Amino acid sequence: PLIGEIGPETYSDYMSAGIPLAYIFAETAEERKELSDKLKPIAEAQRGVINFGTIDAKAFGAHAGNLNLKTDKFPAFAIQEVAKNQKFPFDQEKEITFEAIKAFVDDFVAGKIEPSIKSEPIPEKQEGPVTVVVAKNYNEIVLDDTKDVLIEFYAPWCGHCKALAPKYEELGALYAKSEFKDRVVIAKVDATANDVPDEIQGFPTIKLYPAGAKGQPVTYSGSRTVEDLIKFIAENGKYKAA
Amino acid sequence: GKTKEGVLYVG
Repeated sequence: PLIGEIGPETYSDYMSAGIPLAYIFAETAEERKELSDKLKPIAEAQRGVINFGTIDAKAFGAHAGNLNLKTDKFPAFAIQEVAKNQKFPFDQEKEITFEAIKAFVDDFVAGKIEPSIKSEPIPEKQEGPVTVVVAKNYNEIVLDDTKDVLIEFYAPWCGHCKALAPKYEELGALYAKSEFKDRVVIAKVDATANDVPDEIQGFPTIKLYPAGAKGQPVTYSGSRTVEDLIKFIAENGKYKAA
Repeated sequence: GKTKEGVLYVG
């Protein structure tokens, strides 16, 4: 059929087809059938341009994360550009109608949709001395030209990251009670759960984005002690802060 | 393939 079933057996063939895959996520076979029937004419119009399939959002709801979709909100629709490793999620707050999916797919084909940037949600509160960065607040926080921003790119599974974390919190606390508390940010970002503009080759990576020098961040290479990190901030930031 | 969490993968 034109709209097949995306699952562990058919995934490799969709990934080998060399064209995007549009996913129709729904939690029941009836809804999958309803949406497949509804959207068939769009799949037909796109034959050989974009493959369409349904995907069992009960069994494979987690797969929605691969498309920068929320893993808990169905039904859902997204296009994966397999060539380019780009993901184009349709807004899970909108109803999946013929007209809206047609307009979405038409916009995708027209080049009108920017690839989605993977991000955790904006943290609901920013209290505790270390600031949590996600892709959606990276520009506002890290590239804030009025603050020296120390940013740790880490993975939750990373042993050195785990070892660093208590020292990193001690560092945040020192700055938070310093006379530089409104111009130094001690921040971290889970680089496994957020796309960042930085090229990160290993974890942890620590960079200082100085006030007034955001295009020239300084990569830290010291001993990862609190004292060494204070020195690093003091030496490389605009505010010579400690 | 699928992971235990239900993520699909190739190969």
